[PDB]
Amino acid sequence: LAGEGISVNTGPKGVINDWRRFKQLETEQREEQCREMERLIKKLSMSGEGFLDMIDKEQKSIVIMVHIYEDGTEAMNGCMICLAAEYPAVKFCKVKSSVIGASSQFTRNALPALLIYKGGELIGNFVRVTDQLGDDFFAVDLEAFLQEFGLLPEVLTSVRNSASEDSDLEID
Amino acid sequence: ASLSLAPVNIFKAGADEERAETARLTSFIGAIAIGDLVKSTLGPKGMDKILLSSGRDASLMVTNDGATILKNIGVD
Amino acid sequence: ASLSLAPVNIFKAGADEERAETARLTSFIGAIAIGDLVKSTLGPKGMDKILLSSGRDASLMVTNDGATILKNIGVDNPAAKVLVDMSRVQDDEVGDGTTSVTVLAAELLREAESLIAKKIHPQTIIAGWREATKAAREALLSSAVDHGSDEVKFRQDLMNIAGTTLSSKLLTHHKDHFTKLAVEAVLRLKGSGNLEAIHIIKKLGGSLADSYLDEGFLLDKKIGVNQPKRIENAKILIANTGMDTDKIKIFGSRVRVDSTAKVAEIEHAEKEKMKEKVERILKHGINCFINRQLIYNYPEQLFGAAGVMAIEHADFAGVERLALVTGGEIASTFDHPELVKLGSCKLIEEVMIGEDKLIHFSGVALGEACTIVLRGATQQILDEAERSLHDALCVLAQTVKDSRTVYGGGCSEMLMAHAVTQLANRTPGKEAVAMESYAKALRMLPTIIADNAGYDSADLVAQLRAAHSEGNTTAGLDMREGTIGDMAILGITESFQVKRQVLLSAAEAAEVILRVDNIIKAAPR
Amino acid sequence: RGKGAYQDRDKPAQIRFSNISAAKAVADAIRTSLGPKGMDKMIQDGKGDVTITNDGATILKQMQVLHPAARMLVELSKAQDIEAGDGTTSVVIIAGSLLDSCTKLLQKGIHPTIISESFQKALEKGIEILTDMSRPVELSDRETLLNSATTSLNSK
Amino acid sequence: PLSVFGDRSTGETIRSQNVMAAASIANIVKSSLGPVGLDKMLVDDIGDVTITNDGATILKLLEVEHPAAKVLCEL
Amino acid sequence: EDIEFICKTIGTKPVAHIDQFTADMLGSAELAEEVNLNGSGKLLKITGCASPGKTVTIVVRGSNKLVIEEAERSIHDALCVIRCLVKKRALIAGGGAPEIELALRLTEYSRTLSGMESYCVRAFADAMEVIPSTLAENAGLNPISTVTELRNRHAQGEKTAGINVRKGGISNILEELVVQPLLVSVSALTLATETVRSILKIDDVVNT
Amino acid sequence: NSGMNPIQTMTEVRARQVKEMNPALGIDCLHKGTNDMKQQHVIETLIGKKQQISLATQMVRMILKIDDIRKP
Amino acid sequence: MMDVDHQIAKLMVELSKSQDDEIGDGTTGVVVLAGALLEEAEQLLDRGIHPIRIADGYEQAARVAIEHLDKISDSVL
Amino acid sequence: MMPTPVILLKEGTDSSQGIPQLVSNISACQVIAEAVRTTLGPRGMDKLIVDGRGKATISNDGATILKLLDVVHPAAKTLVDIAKSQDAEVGDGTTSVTLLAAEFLKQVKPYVEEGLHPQIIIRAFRTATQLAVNKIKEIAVTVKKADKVEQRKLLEKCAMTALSSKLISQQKAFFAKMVVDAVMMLDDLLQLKMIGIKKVQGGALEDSQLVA
Ligand SMILES: Nc1ncnc2c1ncn2[C@@H]1O[C@H](COP(=O)(O)OP(=O)(O)O)[C@@H](O)[C@H]1O
Ligand SMILES: Nc1ncnc2c1ncn2[C@@H]1O[C@H](COP(=O)(O)OP(=O)(O)O)[C@@H](O)[C@H]1O
Ligand SMILES: [Mg+2]
Ligand SMILES: [Mg+2]
Ligand SMILES: [Mg+2]
Ligand SMILES: [Mg+2]
Repeated sequence: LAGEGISVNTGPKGVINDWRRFKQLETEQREEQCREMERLIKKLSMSGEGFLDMIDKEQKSIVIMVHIYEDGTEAMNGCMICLAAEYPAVKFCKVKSSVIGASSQFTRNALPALLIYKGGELIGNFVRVTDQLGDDFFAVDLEAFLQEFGLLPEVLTSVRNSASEDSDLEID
Repeated sequence: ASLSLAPVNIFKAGADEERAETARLTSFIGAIAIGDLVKSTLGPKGMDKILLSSGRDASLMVTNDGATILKNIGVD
Repeated sequence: ASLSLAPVNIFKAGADEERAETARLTSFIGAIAIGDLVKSTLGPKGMDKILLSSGRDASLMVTNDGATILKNIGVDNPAAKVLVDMSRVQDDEVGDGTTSVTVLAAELLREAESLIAKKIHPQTIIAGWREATKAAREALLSSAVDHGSDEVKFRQDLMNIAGTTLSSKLLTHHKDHFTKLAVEAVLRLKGSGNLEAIHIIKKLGGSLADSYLDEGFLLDKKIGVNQPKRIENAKILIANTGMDTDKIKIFGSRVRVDSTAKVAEIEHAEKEKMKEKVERILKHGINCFINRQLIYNYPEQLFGAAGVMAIEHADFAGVERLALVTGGEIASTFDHPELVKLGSCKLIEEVMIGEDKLIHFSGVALGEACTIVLRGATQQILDEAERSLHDALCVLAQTVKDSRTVYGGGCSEMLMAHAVTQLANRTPGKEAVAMESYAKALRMLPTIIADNAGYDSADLVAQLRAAHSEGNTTAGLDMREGTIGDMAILGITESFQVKRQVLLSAAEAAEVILRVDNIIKAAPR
Repeated sequence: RGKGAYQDRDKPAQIRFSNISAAKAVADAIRTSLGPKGMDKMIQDGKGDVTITNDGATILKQMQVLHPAARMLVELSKAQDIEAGDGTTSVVIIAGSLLDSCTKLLQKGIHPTIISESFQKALEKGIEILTDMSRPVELSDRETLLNSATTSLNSK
Repeated sequence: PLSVFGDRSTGETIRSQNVMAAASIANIVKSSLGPVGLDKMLVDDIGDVTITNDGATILKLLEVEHPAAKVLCEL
Repeated sequence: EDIEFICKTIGTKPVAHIDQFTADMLGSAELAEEVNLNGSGKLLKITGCASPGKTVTIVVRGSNKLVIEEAERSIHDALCVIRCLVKKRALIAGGGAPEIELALRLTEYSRTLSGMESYCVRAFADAMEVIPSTLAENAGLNPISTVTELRNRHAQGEKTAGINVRKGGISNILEELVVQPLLVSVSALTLATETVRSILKIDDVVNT
Repeated sequence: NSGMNPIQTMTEVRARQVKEMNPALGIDCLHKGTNDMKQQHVIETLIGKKQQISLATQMVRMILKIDDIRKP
Repeated sequence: MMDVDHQIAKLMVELSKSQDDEIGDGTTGVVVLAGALLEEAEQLLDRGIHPIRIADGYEQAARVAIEHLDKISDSVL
Repeated sequence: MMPTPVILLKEGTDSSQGIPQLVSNISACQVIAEAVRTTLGPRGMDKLIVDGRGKATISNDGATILKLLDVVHPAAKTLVDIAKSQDAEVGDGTTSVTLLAAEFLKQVKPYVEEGLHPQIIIRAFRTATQLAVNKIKEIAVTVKKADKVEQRKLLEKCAMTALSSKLISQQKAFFAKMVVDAVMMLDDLLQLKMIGIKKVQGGALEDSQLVA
């Protein structure tokens, strides 16, 4: 048992394919782990790729919130639909916890999750909103509660109007 | 080109080989370790050794014989 | 008892310790591993290593320099860290001898472990090594020869030293041309020691023999839009002023008026202030103006109207090199034109090197600053050529500072080993054995040099030892064919400072490593 | 002398063989993209970017090669592009063939330093031969310039 | 030997894949040619419904992975 | 960064303050028009300038982006070839003729040498023989027979004999207008030899 | 394996074999001072050499003929 | 005893075993000879020669070598 | 198509109908033919197939290669079946049958894509095959002399032609003479079990012998 100076040398450069494949897979799991860790412990104490690349994409100047649910979820979903009908500029969406594979404590004691993302960072991590909001409050109550913290953003055509750059020229 | 240091892989899973310098290094290290272990029990003033078995029996053996010491060791 | 081998454990988790035999074993293994790694890149026939980085950038580096090899390796053995720091300090002190000092330290520690196995107290080894180091240093100092008085002899010594330094590196293919280049570049310093005055520019493409030392100076900056691209008998004004929306340094000042007309008047006043500054600059009667900082559009236009070349954003090194090469004075105020010295050069023009355009200064006045253009086929070739040229320039500058020289090819090592042996066979005790081991390592250095070439190292070293014992104090290794020859005739010369530093640093590191009998590691972070 | 020095390490031989194999693989990769009858390659990077190219330098630099010898060949192609502009595939193929020959030379028991000096001698002789073969040309001769441009564009 | 971190196709394989991709793109819209052609319905992942006969609109709305299919769509 | 190019092309001197804005700093041009490219974008063209500068612009069009990029690369290659004609104005035949001539002459040189260096330079010539083999390949010709015919014709004294793809055989290529500048083959040979020597002076790999 | 230079020794032995007609000149592995294997009494069975050459040729022919691998 | 997984390595092992079974000596010469033959066939293939042609040439040369071995053979008591 | 709470077939049933499935079947047949495409002729090359257990099979025979291929495509299995049929009835031509069938399908694929009724293609194939078989029977060369030497020469030439595509093609005359000699000694039924074949490791091909 000697030769502590192994100096693997040519090994890493000769098997770099498998090492880089494993590194890529581990990093792919790493973005998911970093995204999910922002919710657990950080706020709990006090397909997944679709969610990941939806959070990564879109403009940082648009507030995007997501909801974590398991099968009063129905009332909050109806209120969220009403807010979506009232705030077309926002992109309300929901995703199951089992798809994300969050912790068991979040599944068992944090079923109602109001996660708000603004430019890749958590400006709001409302979790287990049963106590401070209720069970059967309407959409206007949720809108007022969210607007009190300054998070939510502040005619009707017939059906549609939108359709070279030569607009119109009468010049001879 | 070496048997193992080639882009194509010629071995099963877990099979390994060591070329000239590595084989010589490993053999010399093993032989020197065995010789240093068995020595210091040599001559009129040599000292004995304690052999503890890792099995369930955990047999205890105190000996000065070189063959006895070399028998009851797991050498790789 | 022992800290680790006690019924109660005194350590936190992850922290351990290594007692006498174990600590010595770990230190010796680390030192021998470092020495074996750095060696085989030693002497004229040494090969080069490949440093493949495992980082995200994955930098690729092919080098022969021992210091660069030892810097860019993940080292966990503390004795290996000590040897690496020794090599780095040696590189900082002098340009060469990093591999030599590392290998000497490794061989000394190998002899140390042999002596320890021979049941000799390490303090006896340290005392014997101190005596041997004193004797070897005295012998090396007595063997030194100086040629600073004679101009032609000193120049020949400089050429020989440059050749010896470049023999091991990749530049040995064009050794003669590269040594002429390096010697001319160092001699153009006119006694100054700042190697920063010599700028090495690496341009991809072209043969390695296409590298040349410019007779004037080369700048990699640009010129203003409406300014001349070629001026003769140029008068240079090197400056360090703002010339970029120059604000008054009263940070509490502001413009507070009640009409936009006053704002426009203040803006015109600012433009007039910049125009007055440009006029004050022009009052010096200049053709080219070089400013360290940026030059905005209005001063650039003002210079273009007067037909004055305006080179902008020449960094501190750039302005210092221009001042050295042209003799101008770096200025920041222009109220006393008579007190500011203007640089002068025969011609300024834009040259076309590779696919890039550079500003060329020809017929410079002082010329105490060199630009070396390196051409190569790969980036690794260019980097290694730059490192080798840096080593040669460092050794040449050290030789200029101290003109004492010693013979290479193992001759100095052989004479130091002979003196150490003569001391060793004159006193009793195990210190004699320690000094014999010291001499054995000193002799092992040229033995490794001969190994690298595939020659019969044992026979060559035996012949060298016999010649040095007989009285031939200039015999060494003739590497052209594998025999012993006269280094005085063959022109294989080294700087005395480099060899003295190698010997003393190797002895120091071996002494400090040998004194350790216990390695205690805290819990890693 | 008799037995001579005994090669204790033998690892440098493995390193040289690996480098030569990498260079030969690179040449075989960019071997079919040479000449008027050569075809193009499609390279899709980690992102969605797609490149269809016949340029040797572009092909070499567009794909990560992960091997030091291959990376040095990529740098060689880049240098040839910087100096000449074309012939980027030819120089890489030449280097690969040279290292192929070096393999057989090393197996015969030739030190990889006599090979270097011999290759330098051969390069000097070949430069002399090419200079002897060359023909003077004037910039006022539009036909030669048109022929050179057409020959350059023929393979694309 | 190449040691390139990726997949490689050469010879008949890549040509056949390119031709198959182009033929698939063709067969996507071959049913909407001429007066006897019939329209198609494109449904997004959010339920948006598009009914059209124009080939360019159909190719723009679809998600395309193969580079040759991308070439045909941009054509 | 476009200020220098615009000023060189038109002759306008940049103005940074309205005080210095005068008529003498304007660049007279024959015509400046914005043109639409058949509904695929708009381009503004300034064609015809008094005292024109030493700049030209090439507009590249194509069906898809990939062919546009390849056309740009090919045009750049052609411009680089003309540049290689500008400096070191020497011309050689293409078609693999320089490589086969180098192989033959270096084989003769090896025969004039002795020792292991003769074997090394013979291997150098055999490696230089590769390019004509690759040229004969990819065109349907038999590589061995074509290379042997090239070598025989070059030994017979035809320095300009090379591979012909139009006729599917070997013929004089100066009549085929296949020529390249000398500082393409020379540069490739020198750079390849330097790279090979650098690689040969390597014996170990270390991971940082 | 004996430490001698391969190419030089093989070339010298081949040249000697061509010059003086003696197919018994081989490689002096033991450094006995002579290249004639008849005096050195290095003797091999003809059947062994013939089998070596034949088997090597057939295996090389098979390996050359294979152009497809379908490992799982 | 070598634990190989490449099929060509298994073929080489079987070749050595066949040489051992038929003769009993020269089990190492066959492997080296086959490796050298395939190494030369590699550089022949690089030059655009059909592998069947290489095999036919190898067979012809092997026949010539066997005839030469028979010619230069010597008998013992 | 609607979920239809009560469904007709079992859940998970896959159905493909129309011209596209026929085109896919043709493409699968071409894929199968490509896997044995290069094994035809004196310049043909062998194929190596490794099973799950790690055993490697090297063969130039089309039927063997197709058998070792684990085809699951219903249309592709027809080519393997006809290769087995050709091996059973004849013993040679297993590579030719797959290539011929795939080329027939490739030639008629454009007509299928344009809406031609399959029955017309089937009738055309039947007529063409009948005419070709009649032509083969008409123009085939036969010698009605029953001369022993020329009949033996014919057997040897047929054996060499059937053997001049394998790794034993270098010794094709030797093995052909051996095979003809072995067959001539079979009595009336030419049973294959009457020709023992023993394989002994080691030795060259020319060392192989036929025992009387
Ligand atoms: N031409 C030569 N002849 C004999 N010895 C040489 C020659 N050139 C260099 N050496 C020796 O090689 C040793 C190592 O030098 P080098 O590798 O250039 O730098 P470092 O000292 O950093 O290893 C020096 O001690 C020197 O004595
Ligand atoms: N019409 C032609 N006939 C024969 N050879 C040609 C012809 N056109 C080009 N070649 C050869 O093809 C080789 C490859 O050129 P090209 O592919 O354009 O660039 P690169 O040299 O970078 O591969 C050149 O060395 C040239 O001699
Ligand atoms: Mg040095
Ligand atoms: Mg080209
Ligand atoms: Mg034997
Ligand atoms: Mg058949």
